[PDB]
Amino acid sequence: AAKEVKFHDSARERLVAGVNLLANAVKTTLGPKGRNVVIERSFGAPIVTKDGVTVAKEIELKDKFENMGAQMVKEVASKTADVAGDGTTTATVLAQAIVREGMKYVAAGMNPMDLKRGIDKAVTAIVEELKAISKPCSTTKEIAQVGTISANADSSIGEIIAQAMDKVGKEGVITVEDGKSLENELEVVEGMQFDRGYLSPYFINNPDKQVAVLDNPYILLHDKKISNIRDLLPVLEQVAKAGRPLLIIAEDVEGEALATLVVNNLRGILKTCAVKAPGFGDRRKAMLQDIAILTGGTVISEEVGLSLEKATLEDLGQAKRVEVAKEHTTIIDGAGDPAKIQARVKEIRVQIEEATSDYDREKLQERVAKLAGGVAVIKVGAATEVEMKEKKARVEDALHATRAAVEEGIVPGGGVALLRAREAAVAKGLKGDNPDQEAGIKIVLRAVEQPLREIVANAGEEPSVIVAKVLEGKGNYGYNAATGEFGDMIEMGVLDPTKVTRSALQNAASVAGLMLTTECMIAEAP
Amino acid sequence: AAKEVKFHDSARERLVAGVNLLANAVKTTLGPKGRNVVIERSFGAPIVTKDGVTVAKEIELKDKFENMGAQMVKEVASKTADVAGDGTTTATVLAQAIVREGMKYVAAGMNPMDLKRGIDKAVTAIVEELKAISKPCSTTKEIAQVGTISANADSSIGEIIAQAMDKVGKEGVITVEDGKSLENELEVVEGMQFDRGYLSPYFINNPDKQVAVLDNPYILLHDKKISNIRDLLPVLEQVAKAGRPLLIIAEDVEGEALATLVVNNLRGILKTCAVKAPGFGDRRKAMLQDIAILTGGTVISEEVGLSLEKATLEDLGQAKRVEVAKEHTTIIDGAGDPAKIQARVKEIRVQIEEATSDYDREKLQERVAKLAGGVAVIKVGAATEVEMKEKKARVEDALHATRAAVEEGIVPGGGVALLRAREAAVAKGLKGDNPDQEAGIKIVLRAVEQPLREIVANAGEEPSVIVAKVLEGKGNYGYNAATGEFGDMIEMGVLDPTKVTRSALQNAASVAGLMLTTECMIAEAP
Amino acid sequence: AAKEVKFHDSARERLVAGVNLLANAVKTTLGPKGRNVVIERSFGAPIVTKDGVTVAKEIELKDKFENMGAQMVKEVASKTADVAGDGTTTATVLAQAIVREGMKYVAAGMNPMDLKRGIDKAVTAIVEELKAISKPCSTTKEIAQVGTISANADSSIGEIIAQAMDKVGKEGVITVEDGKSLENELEVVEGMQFDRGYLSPYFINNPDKQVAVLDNPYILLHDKKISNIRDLLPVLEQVAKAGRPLLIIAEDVEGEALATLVVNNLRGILKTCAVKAPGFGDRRKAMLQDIAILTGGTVISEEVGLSLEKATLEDLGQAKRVEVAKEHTTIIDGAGDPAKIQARVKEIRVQIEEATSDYDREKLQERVAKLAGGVAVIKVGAATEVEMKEKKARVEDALHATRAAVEEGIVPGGGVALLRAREAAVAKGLKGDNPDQEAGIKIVLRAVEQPLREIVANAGEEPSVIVAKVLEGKGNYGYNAATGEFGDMIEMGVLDPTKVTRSALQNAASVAGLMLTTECMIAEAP
Repeated sequence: AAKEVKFHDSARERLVAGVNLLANAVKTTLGPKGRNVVIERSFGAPIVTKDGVTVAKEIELKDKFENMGAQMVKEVASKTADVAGDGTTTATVLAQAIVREGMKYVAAGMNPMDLKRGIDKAVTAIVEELKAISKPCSTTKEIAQVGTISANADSSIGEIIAQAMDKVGKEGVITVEDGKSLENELEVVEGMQFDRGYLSPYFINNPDKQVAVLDNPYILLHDKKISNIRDLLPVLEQVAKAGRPLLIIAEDVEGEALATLVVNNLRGILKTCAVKAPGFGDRRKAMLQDIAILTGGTVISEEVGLSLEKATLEDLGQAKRVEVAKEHTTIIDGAGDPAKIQARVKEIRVQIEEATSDYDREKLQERVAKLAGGVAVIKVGAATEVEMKEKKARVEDALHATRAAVEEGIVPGGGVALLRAREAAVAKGLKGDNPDQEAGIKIVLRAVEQPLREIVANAGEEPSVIVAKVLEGKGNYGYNAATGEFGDMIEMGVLDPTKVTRSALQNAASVAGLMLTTECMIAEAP
Repeated sequence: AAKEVKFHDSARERLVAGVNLLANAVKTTLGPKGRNVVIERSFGAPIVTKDGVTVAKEIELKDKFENMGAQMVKEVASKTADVAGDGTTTATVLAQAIVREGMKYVAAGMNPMDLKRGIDKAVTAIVEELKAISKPCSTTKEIAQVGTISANADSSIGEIIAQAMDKVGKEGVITVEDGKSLENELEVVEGMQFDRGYLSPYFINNPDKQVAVLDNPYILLHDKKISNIRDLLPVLEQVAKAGRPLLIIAEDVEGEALATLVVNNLRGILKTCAVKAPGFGDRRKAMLQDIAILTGGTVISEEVGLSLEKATLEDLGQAKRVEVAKEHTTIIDGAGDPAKIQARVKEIRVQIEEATSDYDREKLQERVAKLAGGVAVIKVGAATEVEMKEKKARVEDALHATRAAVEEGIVPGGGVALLRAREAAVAKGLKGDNPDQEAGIKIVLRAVEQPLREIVANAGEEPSVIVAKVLEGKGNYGYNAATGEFGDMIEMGVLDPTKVTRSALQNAASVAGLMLTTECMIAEAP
Repeated sequence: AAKEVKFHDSARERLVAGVNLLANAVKTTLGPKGRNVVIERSFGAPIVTKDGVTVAKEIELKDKFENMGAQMVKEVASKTADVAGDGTTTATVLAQAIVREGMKYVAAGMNPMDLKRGIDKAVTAIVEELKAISKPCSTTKEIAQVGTISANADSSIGEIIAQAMDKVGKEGVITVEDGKSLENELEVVEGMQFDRGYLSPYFINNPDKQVAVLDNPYILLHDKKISNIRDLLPVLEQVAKAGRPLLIIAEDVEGEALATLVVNNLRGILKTCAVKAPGFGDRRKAMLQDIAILTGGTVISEEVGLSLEKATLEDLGQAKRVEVAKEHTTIIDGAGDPAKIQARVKEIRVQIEEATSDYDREKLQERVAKLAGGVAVIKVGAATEVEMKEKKARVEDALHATRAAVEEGIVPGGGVALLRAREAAVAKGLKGDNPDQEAGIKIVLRAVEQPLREIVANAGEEPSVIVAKVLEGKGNYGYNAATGEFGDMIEMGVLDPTKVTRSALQNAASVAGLMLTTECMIAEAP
């Protein structure tokens, strides 16, 4: 169709309008005293929320050229969120601040590329300083404290998180399942997680968690491509007559087969989910074999003398539960006997010494870890189903925060962390090779205080005086919007994982650079 | 689709326009002398009503941003109504008053979060005072008096309500059925009520009562999920050839099965209703087994060796009547023999001593109560079917009022209760930590007199002088809009259950806080 | 003609728009770093100014209803200025702040009369505190220091002001005349000043000083009314043939005589000025006789046997210079011989003992002071006429500041004085009898910080942090916008006379009360 093209300021200002309109809605839900945002529902009463994730997801504008910036900032915010579990509100606010300051200098005739380079230099310096301000958290007591703080002073959640992490590994897999009692419980079951997601968003069945969950399904293993629906019809018919859900692991599924699976999932004909097999090259067969032996199934392949047209339910693997997310899929309580699993673990461990390179050895070690480590399952316990729903979400959020916290430590939250990092970086000595790079540095130095300013503004106080008072303090000293007091932010349990702040700042800087160095904009004509 | 976003006052004023236009229609039907409201019907003569429930239900504004507050206030009013049986007119009026006063302060630059906190403090103090003003009602004479007052001086209704309550329990289950004579009658039949509602509004068949009623149905018990329509087709076919209605109790029904059941109910193919099985965890099986033994059926489960594909009418339970409300479902006159029911009652009572925790013991006690208590059935008796319809509704309203009254006592109605509570709370000493909290206190103190002011205004008198005269009196002294006289409001039998006023005030405060602390609004663009 | 009437908010908002449009222009010229304001001239290049007096004088709006508030605020600002010599910029800013805060509470339904009473109470408390914060200045060294500070560190101006004030009296009359050398000189000449101004603005001849100045004029003394032009034509003809200017002192002049004098002054036919004779009752004749003997003239009166139709130049008095201002007129170097003046001084001093009342004695003492004290004339000296023009204005401004300072002392300028007074008054305990009076108190407490906030904003810094830092200090500690430093405001020579701040605050409060308690507005229809 016909396109409409906008150049220079006439397009940068539309980007700015879009990002400003997205951020003005998102930032009202930032801080302990964040305001409410009312969102229309198609039917029934409007939904009111005070979290940035839901408000941002619903925001998309009428004008296409503003929607461009809105969606790019939303995408970078979601990229920040999915890897840290929080900060998408912070990332959008930081991006708005950086862009709003950057357009002032761009309109001043200053070089956009040098502005981008100065912004990158300042962000690199601030991130490098965050690695020093951050307090590490590796002791079980520290892990429990961080979990309790993230779970709103619920000590049981923190204790359960610590007990799951300290025996399965800080890099281990932890999942949450509804418990059978009032007290939370945990267990280790045979399972693994691999970095493969569902191939279509229609596969999801839990919009609240944005994941696909199947209960006691069959596992289909294939090492070749699947495009023809006929190639798996006799197997899916057996699965449907069996009545249990289906998880299909293949090299790829596309075309009429994928379309038919999507239609079946939408119509409720059969509960199906298809993901790409993990790894590539020769690692593909090893991954498929390990998954099959873990789920008790057999890989369907010509080299092993089986065909999908004749495959039966006996060849298929099975497990208690499989969770399919956007980036990774995990298997819970595979049907494989522990004896064969341990034998294969020993086989892989002795093949480790057969590695021809450090890359081979590290992949074999990853295989050993993903196979022998199992999956930690947290049985969240509470009195009622209504309390079940809330406690499960709280435990999941605490688990994500602890996973982020244990990797990079904790840092004074509420936006004080960025101020401390900025002051430390400036004291270290930060300069640009050009006056344009100097303005780029100034842009980030002014923008990194925006999260605290907006938290204070939503709290109702005057931003400038609070920011000045926070800057006059040193260390963990900061402002607590929940109570309005000044003191050690860590001591009151107001924390953010260093990963969250670092990722928010870096993604905001990236999107700000992209929409500062943008000179042309192409969109569909009205 | 395209979204339209409004910020700050530009959105708060639309919320206020919506709530004001909803309340201006609702409040005309408040008080003994409430005016009429004429509502268009799609065909035939317009319906005229003088009750707030029907007027509010019909209000759907054109502008989306006004319909926002309209539907939110309607939702909180309905939440007040469904738990107390009345006060949705009062709740809307109180919400309008609080929001209209709060906007004056918010426009004055006054802090919204502190306004919300002051409103919450004032509401908590007033509610705490209501617990002291309220006259308790627990004697059979008191119960009969409250029932008679709620039933417009019909002593037979009050006597029947008292006789149903005093032998089945103040927490027992009481239902109303059409009698076979002129005089009202009551009886106790084997049955139970559990907190599970219909899974779709299409299941209802009595729009007057907003409930689903099935006569002499079959009871289907399943402990697993149902999504495939094929899983229950051979059973529904047998039921259809039998001709009796079907009630399906399962863990959950969704997808094509639920869609087919909805289509069948709409088309009149088969009278069906599906509700979730009560409880969760191990309590699920106990609930299903108790329900099956009460209805004479058997639970379809793999652990017991039965499948729904082969289930027959013999395995299904049956009862004289089942009523499915939005929140709870009750079973009347189950087919289970009293001997086995009493044996299971003894089994549960001796398992009570086997409880590992107080939570286990209290759930076992709840099981004992819900099983052995049965269901009280009130046979409403009158001369004609036209009089049947009116008397049944009057008895149901009196039963709801008595249930609300017996829980929290009675309090002087006509809005005098809130004035007495406000005066007592102010005399106790009520203050805010900020001038903003003081304004929040003042907002509620001025708003809690709105119900009496509107009752008087609909009665035609001047609100201010009547309110002042009521305030000059003490105790139960107040204004009776029915006759225009002043005196002990309890003595003329103008009463409201304490639950009704408390819930109305609290829900109005909650919705007012939500629409005061609202800064952003997202709705579909035109 | 046709009138248009506006009521309530529809008129208060027009008042607010007018005062806001006046104050937004005026406040940009406030503070040491005040911005420039460019004003159109009818012909030639536009005039740029950075003083509030000129900007306010030129401001007059198109819409009549806004011009109402604009002109009332301008009138009260001019009333502040003419009695203190400065602060008309401060008064307008304070009035804008008070009104802008007051409309927030008025729109909140709060009682305007109680708001006005609370504003008056707060202003009274703050003014009472200013009488304690103010440092008195009565020593000659203090007077010289204040004069030097007001004259931009010109020690010669301060020394001359001190030498004029310490020998003629702190209540004495001091005037400025162009000198005959580089060094400033001072002298005492026979003269007096009385509180009578010119009867028409057309009499002025120095728009820069807004005064009427006549050089070596004739003095006409009459004790009766003058309306007929014929009554003084033979005298004005003699004066015109003489060629020297004319000053006419009479009970009153009106009608054709005043019109003819105005036309003659405009046409340049004759330099004339007419003022009312000072005093009333029997004091009128005493004033006229003293003025005549001071100027060497004779009073034209029937009781003394003279008529204005036959008056000659010999009867008229004369002096070196007369200055006619809006409120007062002064005579410099009267022709009366010092011997007769001293004899009349002794006569009045011995008549002092003849006074029948304390009021009579104090008026006789005022006569003695105004006659014997003479007039101090400052011969402002400098190199060039261009430097003459600037130095004369600087000396006049320093003289006005010293006159204001010596009466009520000095106080830390730059808006810190109002903050110190507010803090001291709040610590003393300030409360209102009503919540509306409490809001009225809060209005003034918030508004009195507006001058410092705007000085800082024009200086470019952030207002809130600077105000908070100033409040954290005590005593004379404050912010200096000239250099951006913090310290003792008095030590850096940034001062305001207590009269200036007190008058600005009181007049702003008065006009704010008038335009807060305004409910109707009448203006000419389009």
